[PDB]
Amino acid sequence: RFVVEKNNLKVTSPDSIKGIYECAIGNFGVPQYGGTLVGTVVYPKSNQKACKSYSDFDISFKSKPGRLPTFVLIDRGDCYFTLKAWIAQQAGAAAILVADSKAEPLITMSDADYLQNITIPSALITKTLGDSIKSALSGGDMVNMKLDWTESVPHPDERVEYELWTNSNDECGKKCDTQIEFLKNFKGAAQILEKGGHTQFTPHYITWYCPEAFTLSKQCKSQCINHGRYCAPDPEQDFTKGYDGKDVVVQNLRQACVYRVMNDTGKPWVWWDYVTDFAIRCPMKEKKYTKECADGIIKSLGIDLKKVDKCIGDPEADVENPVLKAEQESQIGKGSRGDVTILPTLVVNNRQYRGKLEKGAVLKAMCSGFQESTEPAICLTEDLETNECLENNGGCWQDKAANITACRDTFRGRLCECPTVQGVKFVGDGYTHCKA
Amino acid sequence: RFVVEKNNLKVTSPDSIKGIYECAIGNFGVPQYGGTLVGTVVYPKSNQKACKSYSDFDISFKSKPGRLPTFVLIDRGDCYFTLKAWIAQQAGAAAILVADSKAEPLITMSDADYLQNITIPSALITKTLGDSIKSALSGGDMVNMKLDWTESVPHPDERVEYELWTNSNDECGKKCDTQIEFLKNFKGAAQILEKGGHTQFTPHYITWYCPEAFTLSKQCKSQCINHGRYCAPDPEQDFTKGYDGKDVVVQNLRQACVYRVMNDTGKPWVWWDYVTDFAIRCPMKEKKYTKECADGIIKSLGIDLKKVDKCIGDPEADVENPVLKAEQESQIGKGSRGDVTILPTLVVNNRQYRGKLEKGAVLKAMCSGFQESTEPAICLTEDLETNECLENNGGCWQDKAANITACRDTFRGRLCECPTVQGVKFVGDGYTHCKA
Amino acid sequence: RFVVEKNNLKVTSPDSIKGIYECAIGNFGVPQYGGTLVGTVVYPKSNQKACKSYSDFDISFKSKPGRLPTFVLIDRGDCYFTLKAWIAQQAGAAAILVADSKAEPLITMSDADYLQNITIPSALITKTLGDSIKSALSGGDMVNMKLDWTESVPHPDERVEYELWTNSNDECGKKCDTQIEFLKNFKGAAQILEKGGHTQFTPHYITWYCPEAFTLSKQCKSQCINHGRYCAPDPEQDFTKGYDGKDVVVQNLRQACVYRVMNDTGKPWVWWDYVTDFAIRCPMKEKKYTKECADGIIKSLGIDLKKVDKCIGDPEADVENPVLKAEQESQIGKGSRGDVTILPTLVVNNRQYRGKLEKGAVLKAMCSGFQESTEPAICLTEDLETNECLENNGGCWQDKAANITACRDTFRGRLCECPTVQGVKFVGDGYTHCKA
Ligand SMILES: *[C@@H]1O[C@H](CO)[C@@H](O[C@@H]2O[C@H](CO)[C@@H](O[C@@H]3O[C@H](CO)[C@@H](O)[C@H](O[C@H]4O[C@H](CO)[C@@H](O)[C@H](O)[C@@H]4O)[C@@H]3O)[C@H](O)[C@H]2NC(C)=O)[C@H](O)[C@H]1NC(C)=O
Ligand SMILES: *[C@@H]1O[C@H](CO)[C@@H](O[C@@H]2O[C@H](CO)[C@@H](O[C@@H]3O[C@H](CO)[C@@H](O)[C@H](O[C@H]4O[C@H](CO)[C@@H](O)[C@H](O)[C@@H]4O)[C@@H]3O)[C@H](O)[C@H]2NC(C)=O)[C@H](O)[C@H]1NC(C)=O
Ligand SMILES: *[C@@H]1O[C@H](CO)[C@@H](O[C@@H]2O[C@H](CO)[C@@H](O[C@@H]3O[C@H](CO)[C@@H](O)[C@H](O[C@H]4O[C@H](CO)[C@@H](O)[C@H](O)[C@@H]4O)[C@@H]3O)[C@H](O)[C@H]2NC(C)=O)[C@H](O)[C@H]1NC(C)=O
Ligand SMILES: *[C@@H]1O[C@H](CO)[C@@H](O)[C@H](O)[C@H]1NC(C)=O
Ligand SMILES: *[C@@H]1O[C@H](CO)[C@@H](O)[C@H](O)[C@H]1NC(C)=O
Ligand SMILES: *[C@@H]1O[C@H](CO)[C@@H](O)[C@H](O)[C@H]1NC(C)=O
Ligand SMILES: *[C@@H]1O[C@H](CO)[C@@H](O)[C@H](O)[C@H]1NC(C)=O
Ligand SMILES: *[C@@H]1O[C@H](CO)[C@@H](O)[C@H](O)[C@H]1NC(C)=O
Ligand SMILES: *[C@@H]1O[C@H](CO)[C@@H](O)[C@H](O)[C@H]1NC(C)=O
Repeated sequence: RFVVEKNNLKVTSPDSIKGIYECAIGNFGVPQYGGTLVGTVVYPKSNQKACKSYSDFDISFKSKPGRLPTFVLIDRGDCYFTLKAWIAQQAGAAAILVADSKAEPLITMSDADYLQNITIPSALITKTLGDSIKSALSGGDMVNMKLDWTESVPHPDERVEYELWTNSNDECGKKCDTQIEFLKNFKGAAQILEKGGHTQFTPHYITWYCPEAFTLSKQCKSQCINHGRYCAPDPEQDFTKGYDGKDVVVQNLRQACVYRVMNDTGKPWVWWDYVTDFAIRCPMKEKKYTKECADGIIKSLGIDLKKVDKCIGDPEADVENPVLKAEQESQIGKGSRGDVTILPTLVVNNRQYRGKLEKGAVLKAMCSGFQESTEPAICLTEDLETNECLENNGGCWQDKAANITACRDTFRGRLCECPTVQGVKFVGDGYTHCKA
Repeated sequence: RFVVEKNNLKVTSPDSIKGIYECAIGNFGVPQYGGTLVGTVVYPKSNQKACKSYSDFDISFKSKPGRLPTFVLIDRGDCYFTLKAWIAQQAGAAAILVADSKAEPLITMSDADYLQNITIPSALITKTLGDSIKSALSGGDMVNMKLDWTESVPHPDERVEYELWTNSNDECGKKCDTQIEFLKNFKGAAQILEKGGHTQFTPHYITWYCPEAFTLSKQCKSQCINHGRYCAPDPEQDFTKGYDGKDVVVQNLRQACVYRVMNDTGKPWVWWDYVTDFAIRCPMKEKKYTKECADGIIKSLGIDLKKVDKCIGDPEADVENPVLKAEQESQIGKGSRGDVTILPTLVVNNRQYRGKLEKGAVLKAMCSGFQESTEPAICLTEDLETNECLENNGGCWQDKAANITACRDTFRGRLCECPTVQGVKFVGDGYTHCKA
Repeated sequence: RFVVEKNNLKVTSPDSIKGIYECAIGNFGVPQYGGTLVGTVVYPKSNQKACKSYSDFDISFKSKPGRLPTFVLIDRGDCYFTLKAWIAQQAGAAAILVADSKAEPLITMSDADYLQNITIPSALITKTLGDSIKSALSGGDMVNMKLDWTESVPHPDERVEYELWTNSNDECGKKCDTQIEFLKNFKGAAQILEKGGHTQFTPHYITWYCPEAFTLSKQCKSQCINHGRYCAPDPEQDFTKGYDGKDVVVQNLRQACVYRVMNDTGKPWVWWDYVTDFAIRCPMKEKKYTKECADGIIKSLGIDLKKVDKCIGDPEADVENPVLKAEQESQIGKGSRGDVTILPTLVVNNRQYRGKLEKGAVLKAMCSGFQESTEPAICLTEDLETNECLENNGGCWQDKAANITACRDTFRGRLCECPTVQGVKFVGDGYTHCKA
């Protein structure tokens, strides 16, 4: 239960042992915010194991004004680490320093008890560093130290998982427009949530297969790919002028593949910047609902296109697409979640969501899974901007000769709107170009 | 308990019965957000009434990957509708389709029970449409359908009612200024609240009558109208230079009448745009506290002036004004509310309000009447703008030759401030004109 | 339990007793928001002491439409004031008027009981004014009055106290930058909190003393002042190029002294404007981390410099600094708070704070000490701007010949950024000058 950090521990005196040394800071007993604790150390005579209370041996630390905090050197073993910190904190100790009797610097080894009151930092030091202090304290030399935990303490091992089911269609009416306005408004929140490790978002899509009585029929050719293995209704429903379901299944699988690629590289928030820019740059009315326009966004955001077209695979082949198969399989009820039948469905913590699609409504439902003192900044009724403008200018237009870019980070996420220079509203096509 | 919607139901196959048909979607079991559910239908052999559990007859629906959802055709009668949906949802059904044995398409007919877990959509179809499916399922033809509830589910039948008591005076000190800053700041919130059906606001005003010992005295002539039937103190209290109480009673009755007219047409939020623009365009210091200036706002906002001057009636006649009589009557304690004596008094859900006049304080008090999963967007710590700019340009100045208007929708509501074009701050009188 | 206010009470009739008179409005029974209550008075025959229920003597006040509210004249004594208001409110009275039988106008004299339902205003009037009404009611003359409590009811006697421990160093890494971004972001919230009397903030700083074995050593000369009585580690830790701990102890003591001076004059929020402008105008990289640059901020904000340099005293003398002694003493555990060892430590209501340093996180922790219906505007999820721009232009640059200033009040507090005029972004050194 100790995370190893090298630059955290530093010794100021004695000068013979001065320097930076590695230590394994504890997960509990330290504050979330980063900081610094400077103090001296004391090695007790009795109860060096800290397995019993220090009041029995009449050992107190008695912090006084102007005095350096009293770090305690504890011999590892005979009792749990959390109990050692509790005994020292009762005596008034500022922090504990456990020296493992084992020589391995990497070894780092419970039940929910009354340990939340522990507020003193804990650390595990190498046996070499521990015995170096024991010798300095026996010679009459003070050992003054500095401890910089510094880490904001992410603790994102168990967070909130939300899965959204959407469609890339934009002409089906107000239902499709409500989702786009939601994705554009929720992008800024979801990005900072995933960047802070507070959320794990997985976008999902819905496809069906051609029935056996309709196999090779004309309706199965217009709405389905991979020989009728993955389907979707026609957007316009006119068919003669509509884009047909195939183009929808392709762009859905493309957006799913953009997530499959970015999730492996460690940037799933890029999926949000892709689907929002997809609705802005590649519409169906302008006939820009093509693969060429979609690949332009993939290139503008630095997304790897080879990994995407490989994830997509053959659009027309009797083989099965692994992502669309995993998506149709993801629709089946996996325990308490139940089956996913509705098209705009959101599932938070493996239980579905029926409230309104408002951003604040979705947020208020997600902040219920978080515990107190761990709620993110966004959850605590605080509004913040994104930070995508700093890399590749967010994939927005830019003129370095004038220190002027089309990128702008907002609460809705990065937006590549043409900038206004000297009062002149530049009119251009967002990132592709901008001109007065 | 079913709302009738025509375009919601559509049949894709068989082609002999394809088309859009009317259906009565259920109030419960459907999500608030709008969406689409595409699936096929199944007519059970036993328990067609859905009055008993399907596990007794060993009937399950067994949803599988890639399979269309399983709509169920239930014969109406012998049990309640909510119990039919509960039995099907246990078997894994996606939605139920009740076919009324009665031939009337309009007939649509409990106690609070464990029905909140019902999350499958419910619908009532005509007996013609129901028997058309029974014949298609007996011939061996699949019936694939699409159901678009789509409605955001307003459910505004029982909402929050708040009544505010104000005065149009603007020179009585800081007390009158605190109300105007409140009305200007709360306008944007109250408008979106009433537009979404979440609130019913009624503005109220306070008037007294001349005592019998003071009848026809000079003080009763300055402060009272309708031969001393409705009164108000002098604003300035100097009388010689003050506007006298009569002008206050007239403008109060005028603002009340603006609400009486707009409430009948279905736009009570216009009262907010009127009283805020009244404090901006018709002040007492500029001597614009006249009927002419007030009628200009009535014309700018498209308010019907005939219905207002009829509601006002004769300002000086021994007859009684019905609105001011209903207002003086509205002051009397009608149950738990008690009498309304304080001038800036707010009553929410027929119980008064003592907290501070801050917008967030008034909001937090109103969001207590709303239930969870039904709180409006404004209540859920989300800040949004209004939408009055789209009609008549909100009654603000506009130059179509430059695509430039003086209207601006904000969180405080529509505001007719002069726009800034090309860096040049146009200086003008708001809506009346604007010029660089 | 009555606050004396002169202009609150005014009499309209009879004309022989008309005028403004002093009265002692009650702390309870009145609303927080300011307003006005106009009504007539009634002196009961029996139970003039209001010590028994009015239903026994069959005395009711019976408010009717158009009728003036019924103020009650109660003789002081024989029972508590709160019980008198409760008896009158049951009879339907609008407000009570207690006339002290004692002739002193200043005398104004419990356990938590069921008195929260009391919503009628209460007031204590002089015996002269009380007997003047008794004579007017015996002669058959109506006494019409007006009562303007008006006060927002601050009640800031017992509020939230938060103490923050910071350091003026800006090159120690990200730990020092996290604090500055926090102080810049929290400045706007903390200022409005202290201005409304809702918070008492005391900034604190951490210093140590030179050990006896290190007295007069070179390391004690670089990090410590007053002959090694107050210390701090070197910022850069290089010493050869670092500013040395002495400069840090001096600027910390200077910032503490700026608070010690401003707290006595009644403007502790100026400390926030000082430390934020200190990080903007006097950095260490530009070598502006000098006393001269720091005194410029003291002069720009109108802070009294004599009281600051006196609080600082002799930077190098064997005497002890009273503020730094009170600061080192403030570090010791004073009850439930415990010792303060961590450098960025915040203590709210004498109990420490472990959550993240986010503004919303700190706010949510502070709003827990406030009771309901008394939470400030900032606490109730409402965002507001400051009001420092109105005095000395917030100590920002200004050009009166163009109505253009560099001051701007925001949610982060006053900021002296160069203004943009006619689209031209003026580039200057904030307040010191600004030019296109
Ligand atoms: C996006 O990429 C992330 C990369 O982190 C990925 O998250 C990872 O998912 C895997 C698979 O779900 C998680 O591994 C699971 O972790 C726990 C803890 O051990 C176990 O419950 C799981 O065991 C399963 O797999 C075992 C295989 O040995 C089986 O024996 C067992 O029966 C279970 O089936 C499983 O190991 C992993 O913890 C996360 N990691 C993080 C950091 O979240 C995510 O799934 C990717 N998403 C998509 C949509 O591709
Ligand atoms: C602004 O206009 C709206 C228009 O909707 C208006 O709201 C309506 O007010 C009326 C009158 O208060 C409401 O009707 C009431 O509804 C319930 C349900 O039936 C009943 O409690 C009431 O019965 C009363 O009236 C009966 C007359 O037959 C009496 O027999 C009975 O004893 C009661 O006195 C009454 O019918 C109506 O429901 C609302 N409608 C909506 C949609 O809110 C509002 O009052 C107008 N406001 C102003 C200030 O003019
Ligand atoms: C900033 O200036 C403000 C000015 O208001 C100042 O707040 C005041 O602090 C003093 C000292 O802490 C408070 O006085 C205390 O009040 C209560 C109520 O009576 C008592 O608990 C305290 O008694 C102490 O002092 C007595 C001296 O006679 C002793 O007999 C007793 O044992 C206690 O030690 C004490 O009187 C005062 O109430 C506040 N006032 C306000 C309005 O807050 C604040 O301390 C200054 N801060 C700094 C950092 O300089
Ligand atoms: C310990 O933390 C718990 C949290 O449940 C709290 O109730 C308790 O008062 C704390 N006790 C001490 C001594 O800090
Ligand atoms: C361009 O703008 C960036 C972003 O602030 C800034 O760091 C950089 O110095 C600027 N370059 C110029 C003004 O030449
Ligand atoms: C049904 O809803 C209630 C709401 O009170 C909830 O407590 C319960 O867990 C739900 N049960 C199921 C099976 O969904
Ligand atoms: C005027 O502005 C409106 C509002 O955006 C826009 O719809 C319209 O096309 C504009 N007309 C022009 C630029 O001629
Ligand atoms: C009095 O106030 C209390 C607050 O605890 C409330 O519960 C109660 O209903 C109120 N009673 C009346 C009669 O207003
Ligand atoms: C300067 O600006 C102030 C702040 O609004 C204003 O009160 C004043 O009238 C202005 N003076 C001018 C425009 O001469």
